[PDB]
Amino acid sequence: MHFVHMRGLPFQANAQDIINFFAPLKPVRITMEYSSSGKATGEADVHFETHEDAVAAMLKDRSHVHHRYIELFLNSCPKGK
Repeated sequence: MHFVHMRGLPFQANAQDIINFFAPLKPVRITMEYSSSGKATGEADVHFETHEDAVAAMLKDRSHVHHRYIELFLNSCPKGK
């Protein structure tokens, strides 16, 4: 329903780094991607309680996690409903 896709996270980043990234917005669920070799890709799905929280979270676009800038993509209530 209401999630933000992340791209470009540092390899060493944890779910708590994702939580601090969107703070004070509190994700309800975090999903992290791993490659065929079991290594993190830097991509993650962050689920929010409401559409408004997922929309607010988008202001964090191009902000950083350590040295890496993060690319965000909104997956919440599209205009082609």
